[PDB]
Amino acid sequence: SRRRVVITGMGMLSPLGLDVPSSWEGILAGRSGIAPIEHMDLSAYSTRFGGSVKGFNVEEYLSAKEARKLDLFIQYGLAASFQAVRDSGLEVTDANRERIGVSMGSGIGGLTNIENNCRSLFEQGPRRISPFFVPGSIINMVSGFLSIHLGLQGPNYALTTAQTTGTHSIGMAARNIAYGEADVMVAGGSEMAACGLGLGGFGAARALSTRNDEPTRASRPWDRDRDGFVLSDGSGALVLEELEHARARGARIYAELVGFGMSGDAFHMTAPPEDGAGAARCMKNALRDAGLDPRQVDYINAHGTSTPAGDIAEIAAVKSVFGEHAHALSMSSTKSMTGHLLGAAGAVEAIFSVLALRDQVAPPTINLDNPDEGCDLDLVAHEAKPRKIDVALSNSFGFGGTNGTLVFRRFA
Amino acid sequence: SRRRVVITGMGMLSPLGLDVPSSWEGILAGRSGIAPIEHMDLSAYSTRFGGSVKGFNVEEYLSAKEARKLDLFIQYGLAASFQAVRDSGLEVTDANRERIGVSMGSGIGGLTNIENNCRSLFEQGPRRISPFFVPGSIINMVSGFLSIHLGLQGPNYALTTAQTTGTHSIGMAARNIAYGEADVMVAGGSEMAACGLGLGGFGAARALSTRNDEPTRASRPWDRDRDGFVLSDGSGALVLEELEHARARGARIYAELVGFGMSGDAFHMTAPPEDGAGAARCMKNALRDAGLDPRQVDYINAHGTSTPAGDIAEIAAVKSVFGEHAHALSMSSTKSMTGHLLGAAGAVEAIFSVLALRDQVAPPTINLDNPDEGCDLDLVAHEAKPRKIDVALSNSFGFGGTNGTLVFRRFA
Ligand SMILES: CCc1csc(-c2cnc[nH]2)n1
Ligand SMILES: CCc1csc(-c2cnc[nH]2)n1
Repeated sequence: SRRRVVITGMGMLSPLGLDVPSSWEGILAGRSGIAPIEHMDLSAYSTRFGGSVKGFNVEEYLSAKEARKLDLFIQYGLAASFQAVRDSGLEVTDANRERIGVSMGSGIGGLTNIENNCRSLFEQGPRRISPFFVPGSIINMVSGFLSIHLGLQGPNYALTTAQTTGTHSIGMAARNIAYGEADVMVAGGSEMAACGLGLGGFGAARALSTRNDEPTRASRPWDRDRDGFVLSDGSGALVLEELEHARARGARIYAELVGFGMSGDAFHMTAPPEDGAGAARCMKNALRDAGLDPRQVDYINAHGTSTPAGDIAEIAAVKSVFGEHAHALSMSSTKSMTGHLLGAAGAVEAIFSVLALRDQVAPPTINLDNPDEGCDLDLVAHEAKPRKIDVALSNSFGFGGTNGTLVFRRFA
Repeated sequence: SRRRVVITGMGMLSPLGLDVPSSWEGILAGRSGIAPIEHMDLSAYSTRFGGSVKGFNVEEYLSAKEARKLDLFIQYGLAASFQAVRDSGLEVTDANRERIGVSMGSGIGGLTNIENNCRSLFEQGPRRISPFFVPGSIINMVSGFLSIHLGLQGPNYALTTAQTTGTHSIGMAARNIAYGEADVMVAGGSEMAACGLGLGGFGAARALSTRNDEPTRASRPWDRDRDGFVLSDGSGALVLEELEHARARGARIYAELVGFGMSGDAFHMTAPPEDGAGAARCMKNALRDAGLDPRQVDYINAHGTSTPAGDIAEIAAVKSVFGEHAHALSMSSTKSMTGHLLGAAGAVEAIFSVLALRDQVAPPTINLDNPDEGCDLDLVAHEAKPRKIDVALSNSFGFGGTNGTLVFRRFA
């Protein structure tokens, strides 16, 4: 029968920090992680900035010899996973290793490595493709390499659901534990799509902000002057654990994961429906899963991508789900500061939602100077808002009309 | 408790055929689908052959315009999915659309598209990258496009577990139905990695057979002269359905899906452990899940990739799990004919396992001329074997030590 699931460990690389506390400090201070990209020449690109991980040292985690075989998205996913496992205090043993698994996903995976090997193939020939090209690039190898390093013999998989990946990964991992397929899961996502194909491909779709002369103001969810998402890099990982397992070992519990929803829009390959119907169906599924009155929801970490259609669809969905209570909760987009970590967005935002519960504060939506028509909820404009939060919801939406919602609450 | 899950629809593209019955006819005749790769200069490559899908007409499924937006692996996944939904007879309605979902995966995703957009980026710059590059290349777009086309509003996601993808996709879709999150799921996988990057990437790891002179003899699982796997393309999709739902509409039921196992080896990034410990745990997990004794297993569709370490690991795992029953079951590798469809392998091999139950026949392992040291099981060498089959297993083992096992049972 269905078991309860708690969060005992969290790990992160973001444009605001090389771990959770440093990232969260930036979040509560309203700091932007967005800046012109230094790692490549983007003069021919319509977008030349994004949220880079600054000063990442893979030799805090892995030997340089191993690191050279792995795409940055794998290095970032392992860094966050190692932080989360360490933060949990969990000891992996012969007695429990079969009951500990991993589900770390990515939206695009090892695009930098595929681009670099494509350059080798086209300029030199196939004999110059790396022997490590496949295992160092494919999405499942965060889960794979983490399992090999820590000896995790539980369910081992990866999701890829575009901008919903981190949320789906965490929800499905919670279901694994709920249904008894595992007692512990490391789950989240990682992304590093800031290569020519990434910036060029999102640019060709005209999906990205082109505010090159003011990158920190580019990401402006629900602002009338928003012009698309800001592409960002990093990773979030959480240690999910069955409640009685966590209690038995005296784990520190950050919060309980009480609800998960999925729904497909079935609307459009890339565009959300303007009325937010799929996001509303997804939140309702999650609230019913959590056994909640919708009025219990205090804080929503929105998807909040800073796209014209996406941001207004989310307002419509929250009004439709929460009715008059939509005016009482606080909703913010931390993408205002981090940008959009794509497959990692739902993982870092789940962490921010848990910390909103720990610290009783709604992170701000920075840059919300002039809320757009109908964007008249409490969007926590400009500055963090201390408030009562018993229940927090984290939403993600993605290409293919794929929706996820996670519901977290305080654990006493 | 848990609901029962049955297979009511199947669909396929393979190197043997453009649907299930044509593919299955090839399988039972011992036909190879392996041939030198056409319309592609492989002069500089150490492998020049593989399993291509021959004569695929995407305009039976999509307009030319919608097809131009999608990588071949998405086209292939959609073709198998549309076939499987047609084969099931299911009528999607306003009353059931929120209960029908999709989980179609891929191991490597849109390499062909990435390669062609790389060509444009390197030659001409980013402004030649296609606007549909990102949504037309990402792995979750088979689930995305299928849900949009058919109006499916249930759980919408995509697995990517390398060579285990199709097995995990089907198993986790079965869990969605068993635990009441959906009544119907379309599940499986698709792959088209026959680009420079795929043949070059696997070639750089020396993982592929280089038997260019005799492509049809290259895939020879458990044969002492095997020299690695054969890269193949295509897709498999199954309609999974809750039993009472299938019975209420008078569905034709092929078989019941009674068990699903997952395990991680935690051993090596590409190589399985010689003793098959991971595969043994995963099969035992799947049999425990099904409430079946190893003695009840009649037929195993092996992973059987034709790699030195993989094939011998599977013999060891089967001897370990089945003890005095290990010789009584029949175990075959259909990859002897199809080659290795990577993330689609588990999907087309779940279908072949279901048809083994329908037709009471074990498909052959062709090319098994000289079984290797210790390969003395009933590997169905050379010719199909009519026999009693009540319980059939399908195994997949992939990069990162990721394992999956499905258990199917006759339904009457
Ligand atoms: C942690 C496992 C690992 C990292 S890089 C690697 C490897 C490289 N060549 C064989 N194996 N294994
Ligand atoms: C406790 C969180 C944390 C910060 S840095 C870190 C780590 C784990 N392994 C190397 N570094 N864990």
